[PDB]
Amino acid sequence: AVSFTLLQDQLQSVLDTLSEREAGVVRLRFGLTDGQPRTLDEIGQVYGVTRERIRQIESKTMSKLRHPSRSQVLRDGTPEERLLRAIFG
Amino acid sequence: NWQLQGLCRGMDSSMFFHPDGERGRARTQREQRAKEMCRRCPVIEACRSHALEVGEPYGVWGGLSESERDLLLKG
DNA sequence: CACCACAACCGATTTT
DNA sequence: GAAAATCGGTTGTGGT
Ligand code: SF4
Ligand SMILES: C[As](C)(=O)[O-]
Repeated sequence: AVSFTLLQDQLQSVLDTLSEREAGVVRLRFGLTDGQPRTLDEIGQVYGVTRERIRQIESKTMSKLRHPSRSQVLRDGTPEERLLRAIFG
Repeated sequence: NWQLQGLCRGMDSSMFFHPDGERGRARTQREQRAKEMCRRCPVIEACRSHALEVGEPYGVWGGLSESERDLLLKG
């Protein structure tokens, strides 16, 4: 099963409807940018905010991805599985 | 599984989450539009108990604003 | 229209 | 796992 391509496709897809900042944070946290997860402090540095504000933004984003309005990826080692399991975990 | 029947299944989060910074009249009317959808929604009850069981920090869920839920759970 | 000046307000963000 | 404290952008009013 190489359905991992199309999971990326539709995940790029759902990320594209968060805000810029919400997408950047999920991207930095899971390393969907250069394949290297960043800590909540490194993300704070990027955005000029504290780690605690990063955690609030992350939380909102998790709320948005698990809302019924746009969570059509509940069809089931790697960052994109990390992010998936972090949404339904 | 109960998500598949939500009335908001296609239109995305525009309606149920507030953009950064939204305050005043825009904020309350976004909330109202969302609630008006939920009231018609065949899975409101499963949506509501889900949001309260797990304590969804953001969005309108099950007909409840964020701060309504915050008020129903505290303590 | 612009600018300014504030005050109240309350979401964003920082601090416990 | 937060909750409370404080900051600062916005909104509305009223001026030049
Ligand atoms: S209750 Fe509201 S939010 Fe929950 S599914 Fe129905 S319409 Fe969507
Ligand atoms: C003033 As800042 C954007 O570093 O929180």
